[PDB]
Amino acid sequence: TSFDRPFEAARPDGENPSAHETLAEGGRLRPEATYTIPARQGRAIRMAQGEALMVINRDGSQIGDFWAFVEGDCGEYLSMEHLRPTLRRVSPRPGDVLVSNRRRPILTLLEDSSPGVHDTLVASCDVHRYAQLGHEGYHDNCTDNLRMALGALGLRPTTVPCPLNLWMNTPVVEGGAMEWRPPVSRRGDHVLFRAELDVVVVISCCPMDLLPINGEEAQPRALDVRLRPRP
Amino acid sequence: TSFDRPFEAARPDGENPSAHETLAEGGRLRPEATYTIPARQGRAIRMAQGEALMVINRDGSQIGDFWAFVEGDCGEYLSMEHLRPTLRRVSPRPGDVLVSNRRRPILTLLEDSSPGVHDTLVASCDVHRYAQLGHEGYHDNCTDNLRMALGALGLRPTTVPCPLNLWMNTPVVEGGAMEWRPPVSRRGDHVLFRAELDVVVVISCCPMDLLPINGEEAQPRALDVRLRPRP
Ligand SMILES: [Cl-]
Ligand SMILES: [Cl-]
Ligand SMILES: [Mg+2]
Ligand SMILES: [Mg+2]
Ligand SMILES: [Zn+2]
Ligand SMILES: [Zn+2]
Repeated sequence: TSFDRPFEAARPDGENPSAHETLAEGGRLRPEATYTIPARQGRAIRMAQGEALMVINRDGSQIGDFWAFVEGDCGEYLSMEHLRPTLRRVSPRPGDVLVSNRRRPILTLLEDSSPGVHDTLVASCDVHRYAQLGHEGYHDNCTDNLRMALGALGLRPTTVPCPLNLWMNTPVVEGGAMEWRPPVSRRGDHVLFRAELDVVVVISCCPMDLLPINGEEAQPRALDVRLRPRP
Repeated sequence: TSFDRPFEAARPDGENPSAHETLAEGGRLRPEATYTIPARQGRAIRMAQGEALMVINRDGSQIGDFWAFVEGDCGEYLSMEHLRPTLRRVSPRPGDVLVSNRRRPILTLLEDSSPGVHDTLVASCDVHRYAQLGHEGYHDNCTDNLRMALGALGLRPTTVPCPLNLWMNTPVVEGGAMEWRPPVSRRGDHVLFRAELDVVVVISCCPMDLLPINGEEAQPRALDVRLRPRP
């Protein structure tokens, strides 16, 4: 879309199967069954309050862009800029209550088998990022994956929140620069979240494949999820 | 508003003179004249592409919450989570082009007479923050100031972006904690921004007055602004 036209948080800039495939009807997963979010794509997952969701780094080096919205109101969402002052920390650890843009609990991070490195600072990739990196034509991207995954449940975001970039390792070094590093996750590492409200979670398997880190571009792969019922 | 009702980015939670007073008609300041944004309040300022805006820490210790929106489209705005990966830095320095949520230039930071400490990580204060700190009844807050200042020009935001928290000194220390510190600004310190598009800037003189740092609460004071014409 030409920049003379207004920005539209809900409008995808292109298409992939995220527009039409859902993990299960209504995003309501069967409990204790593993589902796979394909490489380069996003999916939405409904959770009832008290349920838990495992997100598993299936192949070990993949970044997962993670969002959560209140059921019935995409205008209230897990909010990185509210998360940080509430915890007085840049990124969450197991036991931390993660808040919405109303500063109320929306999720609790319960487990993290990795060394605990994640990024809360960086926007989701989008077509403008790929154009800036030299790419010709459409590139799959996390912002479009969010839009499509929500759209497949009949939902439209009114803003694109900052993702929680699961397993992304971009530390801030002395002097204020952000330094690209490879992930420190390993195959099978997981995080576990508990829903503190009824929510819609969205996860995008980031398709970034144009940024050499330590001599090699990322190679987009899938992520696994598994829902645990409320006891 | 009860949390059973949806979040509304444009709806103020209370009132102060920001709802009805503007610095000048339409936010169009007379060039090279100093205007004062009162303590605890916000104001909107229109800028044409190529104009510059000085923001002056009138009394020296005040935090200014700063936003910018594209003229004609509050859905496109100066975006902290896009600013950071574009600069590969946590906070901007003079010479840095600051981008919108479309990753295009919206402002350039031209000058900063302070030591250069600002925060891009923390949400604007809101009624929920003050309730969490123990406050009874309405408290002035930056999120409401944003809403009111835009409303006084006939504008309604569709999301509350993260502010740039001018002169806020909350460094991230080894281990990942954020540490409260007093500002390092001095009386008369300024920043200068150039508009790279026609924009609406909003500045809130943060009314935070309940958080003791180094034994003393902040004491909200005013901020000064001055517009420079396009040469
Ligand atoms: Cl766009
Ligand atoms: Cl609210
Ligand atoms: Mg190679
Ligand atoms: Mg005292
Ligand atoms: Zn991505
Ligand atoms: Zn404030």
